[PDB]
Amino acid sequence: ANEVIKCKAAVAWEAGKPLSIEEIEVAPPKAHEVRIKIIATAVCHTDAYTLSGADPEGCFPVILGHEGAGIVESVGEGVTKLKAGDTVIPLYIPQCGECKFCLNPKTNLCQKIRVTQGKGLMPDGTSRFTCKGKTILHYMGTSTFSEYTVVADISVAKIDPLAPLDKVCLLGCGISTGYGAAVNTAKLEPGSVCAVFGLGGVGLAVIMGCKVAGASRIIGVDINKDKFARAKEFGATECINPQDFSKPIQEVLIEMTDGGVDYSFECIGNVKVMRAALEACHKGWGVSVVVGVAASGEEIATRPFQLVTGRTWKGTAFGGWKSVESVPKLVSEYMSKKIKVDEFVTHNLSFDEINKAFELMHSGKSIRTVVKI
Amino acid sequence: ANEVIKCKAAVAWEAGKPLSIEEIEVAPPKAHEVRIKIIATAVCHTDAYTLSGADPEGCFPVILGHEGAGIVESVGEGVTKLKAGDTVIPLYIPQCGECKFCLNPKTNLCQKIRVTQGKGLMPDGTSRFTCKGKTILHYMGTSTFSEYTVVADISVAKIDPLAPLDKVCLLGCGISTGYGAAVNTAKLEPGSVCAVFGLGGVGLAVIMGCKVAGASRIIGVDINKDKFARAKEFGATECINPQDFSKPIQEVLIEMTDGGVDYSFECIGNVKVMRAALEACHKGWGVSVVVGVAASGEEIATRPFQLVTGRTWKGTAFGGWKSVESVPKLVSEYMSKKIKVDEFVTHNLSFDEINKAFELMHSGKSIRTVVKI
Ligand SMILES: Nc1ncnc2c1ncn2[C@@H]1O[C@H](COP(=O)(O)OP(=O)(O)OC[C@H]2O[C@@H](O)[C@H](O)[C@@H]2O)[C@@H](O)[C@H]1O
Ligand SMILES: Nc1ncnc2c1ncn2[C@@H]1O[C@H](COP(=O)(O)OP(=O)(O)OC[C@H]2O[C@@H](O)[C@H](O)[C@@H]2O)[C@@H](O)[C@H]1O
Ligand SMILES: [K+]
Ligand SMILES: [K+]
Ligand SMILES: [Zn+2]
Ligand SMILES: [Zn+2]
Ligand SMILES: [Zn+2]
Ligand SMILES: [Zn+2]
Repeated sequence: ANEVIKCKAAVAWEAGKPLSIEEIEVAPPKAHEVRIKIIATAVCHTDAYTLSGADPEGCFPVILGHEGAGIVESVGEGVTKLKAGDTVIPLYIPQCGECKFCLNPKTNLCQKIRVTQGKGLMPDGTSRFTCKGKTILHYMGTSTFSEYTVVADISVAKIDPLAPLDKVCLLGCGISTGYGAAVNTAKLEPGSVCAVFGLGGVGLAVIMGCKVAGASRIIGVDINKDKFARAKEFGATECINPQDFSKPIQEVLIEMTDGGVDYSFECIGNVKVMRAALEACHKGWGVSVVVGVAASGEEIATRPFQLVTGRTWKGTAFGGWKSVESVPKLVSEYMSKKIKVDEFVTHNLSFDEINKAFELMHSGKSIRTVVKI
Repeated sequence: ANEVIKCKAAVAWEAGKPLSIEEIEVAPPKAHEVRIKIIATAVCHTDAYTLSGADPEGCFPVILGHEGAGIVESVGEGVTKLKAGDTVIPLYIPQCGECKFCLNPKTNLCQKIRVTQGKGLMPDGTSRFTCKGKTILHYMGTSTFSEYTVVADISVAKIDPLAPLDKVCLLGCGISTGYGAAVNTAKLEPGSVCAVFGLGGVGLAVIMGCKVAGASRIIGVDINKDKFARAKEFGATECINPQDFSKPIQEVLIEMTDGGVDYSFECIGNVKVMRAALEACHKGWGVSVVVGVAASGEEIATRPFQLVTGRTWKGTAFGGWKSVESVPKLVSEYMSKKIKVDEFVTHNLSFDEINKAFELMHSGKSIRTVVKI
């Protein structure tokens, strides 16, 4: 039978402190739950933002991490589509396939377990993690910063058994989000002129998507010129630094493109840049997609004239991919060389030095750091 | 040859004052211009906005009016598609069919004569109107508040010769804008759940379009309950007054539709209602279209979370209709009973009583007042 597992995990006891490598207990999977052995995980801005304690609904203690890949260790009662040994990727955006959202082709925002997940609990209202006599909360329904995690059975994508887990764990968030922003949300046409604000993993993934879509011109924008080289390798036709111009960035872009871009993507989470991205779009048909997540309370603004004269403001979550059915296909596209994943890995670390992954992010010297469990 | 015409026109000598019926002179049409005998014209909120003096672009003296219908009196050199006697509708949104906007299927914002039109001048940089020795400016390239006006040849739609001009003049702006917002900008699908903010002529046209598109639910919203009766006649399934609730209107709509509407349309020009219209949209796939024109300087705002979680913000100008080719089609749809026009006329006045149309508009007692020249 499925026994409690004693393993290692990176616990965040409180905000503003480095993660603590602890020995924890992981309970067996209950009905419709899946226990996964995490093989590799990466760190994302979102993990750091929750860890900083600036996130309103961020609670502690908690096991963070939402970019991972592993193998099913055991399944709970009623689970038949998955079994021990299956190669998988945990999903923070699930796909029950039955709610009004899953049934609507225009969205991927399954709401089946959103409430419990937001509270760091499994669908039944409890947590499977414990450490030193204390209950530890789940995070984004994945909690990949542990040798073993338990997730709702609708939060699992079964992928190619041959996929390199130390690479595809990145499809758990960043790459998929940016790529999907281009092909699912924007659905840009061949020849499109694009502008991408923010050249981190998300922005690079957007560029990658724009290239797959056949974009003619792809202008990368970042205040950190060190990000330009890789952006060009991904397909950016040119890059510009807002700091190099006295005029607002939207004015610069409008001048460069004789009117503005056909599509702009904000991959930073800065409301001021979001406005610039919208205003940088061409009159009549320009479309701007918000991909970055802004701090709570902050709002975007512009003059309605911008919309009346043809521009559209959109946003995306996990690139609009219906998770369970898309992630496996994304893995296959990587396996077949249609999209890149390896090029996103700039650093590799062992589980014990996971905190170094956070240092690297604050330093601005990394795209994605893969942590080997 | 074509001589100078001495006729009457409603001149706006200065901001904040009523219009004055004056004896003016209308010069003959120059190359690529068309002189039109106006038979009927209506008054629109935009005309009042400019007359008030609040319009940063408003210049005086000027002959306002952009909702009209008439007969071609004469044409200038180089004009062959039009001739004396043709039944027409002046267009504030022209269609040269050659600029980058006209060539793009995604917009109707022809820019060929925008500069001169914004200055109240014909394409050659001069005005065809004079009164008591003074130059009188054109307005929105149409100046329909005159027995005779001169417009650019690309600002003319030739229509069905049997069309009643005292009715189709309304297709010059209001009806076309609202109808188009639904079928062109929103492109709502059959069964869609919609909300229309503002039940004036524009909102009624939106409702009309939603019904043609096969919406399952059309919720009209207006603080003036006297507008509900006609809204229901146009197809509204129910009407609500924001004043009858203590919660923000978006919360009311969300609760009424189990999540929000599929499509919302703001037909008021109120930035606060614009935000509410967006937020009243369903998570994941809701789309809000701004149709009303907000006062200069004001801006719309919301939390980017609204977009990231699936909502889309759009806007429209003259319903997205490429003017020259669309208006004749709209007249034909009216003649065949596909769309309504007569139902928008609530009042009729003589030219000398034109100022009463403005009074009726501000009193909130009318939808559209048709002025017989
Ligand atoms: N004002 C700015 N203008 C242009 N670029 C900027 C600006 N401010 C920051 N940037 C650049 O934005 C980039 C952000 O990339 P990352 O921090 O590495 O984050 P990433 O993983 O790519 O995701 C970014 C955003 O998208 C969301 O999906 C994610 O949660 C975060 O909100 C960095 O290169 C940063 O220099
Ligand atoms: N806060 C509000 N909430 C709901 N309805 C409102 C509100 N404020 C005003 N209204 C209603 O909005 C309606 C506006 O209709 P009209 O004044 O008759 O204007 P209309 O011709 O329909 O055009 C409206 C708008 O569209 C624009 O493009 C046009 O220039 C104007 O900005 C009126 O019925 C008014 O009662
Ligand atoms: K598109
Ligand atoms: K649509
Ligand atoms: Zn679902
Ligand atoms: Zn993430
Ligand atoms: Zn044109
Ligand atoms: Zn108008």
